[PDB]
Amino acid sequence: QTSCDQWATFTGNGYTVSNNLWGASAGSGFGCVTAVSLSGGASWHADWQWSGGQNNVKSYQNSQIAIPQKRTVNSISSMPTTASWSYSGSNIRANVAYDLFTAANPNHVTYSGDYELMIWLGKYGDIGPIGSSQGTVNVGGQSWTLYYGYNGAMQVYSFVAQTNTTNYSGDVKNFFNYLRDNKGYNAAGQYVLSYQFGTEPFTGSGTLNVASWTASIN
Ligand SMILES: *[C@@H]1O[C@H](CO)[C@@H](O)[C@H](O)[C@H]1NC(C)=O
Repeated sequence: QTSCDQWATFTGNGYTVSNNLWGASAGSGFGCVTAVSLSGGASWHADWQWSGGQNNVKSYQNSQIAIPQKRTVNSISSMPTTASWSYSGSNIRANVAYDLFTAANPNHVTYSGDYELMIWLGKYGDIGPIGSSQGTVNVGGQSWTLYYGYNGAMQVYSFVAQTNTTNYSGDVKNFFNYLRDNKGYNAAGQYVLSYQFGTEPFTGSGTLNVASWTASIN
C-alpha cells in the first residue's frame, strides 16, 4: 500500500516498510512510501520533497526484517543481503544506506544502541555522514570511505561507497568483522538490534525505487 503519514508502516512476511519521517519538523515538504511486495524480500519505493534544514535529515524511509530473537554479532554466521535500486529526482541531497543498531543489552530499543552501523550504497549532493573520515577500507571486495564519530553517547560507523552501488550483493557480517578486527568493536558482546535499508534525505525532490531488497540473519 501507499501512505504519506509520518509513522506509517506496512508489515508482512518478515519484512516491514516504514515512512519513519522522524525529522519532518526540520523542514517543509512530505514523504510517502509504497510497499509493492513483501514476498521473499521487499519491493518498495519512497517519494519525497523537502526544503529547509540544510543539514538536518528529514527521515529514514526504510525496509527492514523482523528479528524475533536478538543474537550477538560474533554468534551470527552470516548476514547476507542484496539490493537493486535507482534514484530519480532533482537537486537530490540524500543517501541510500543500510542502517543497523547494536547494543550490549539484548532488550535495547531497536531504533538506537551503543553503536550504529551504516553502509551508504549511494550518496547524492554534499551531504555528510556523522563524524569524520578514517580513510579508505576494503570490505567484501569493495572499497569504502569509513566515517566515525559520536552522535551523543552512541558511536556511529559509516561505510560510504566510492561510487553509487545500485545493484549490491554482500554480507553485513564482513563490516562487523572489520570493526571487530580493526576498531576494537566488541562483536562478542554486541547484539544486532535491527537490519534496515533506505534513504536519509535532506533537501530536494526524489524517488528511491527499491526494485528488490533481501536481508537475513543466519
Ligand atoms: C551518485 O550519483 C550522483 C548523480 O550522478 C553523483 O552526483 C554522486 O557523486 C554519486 N555518488 C557517488 C558516491 O558516486
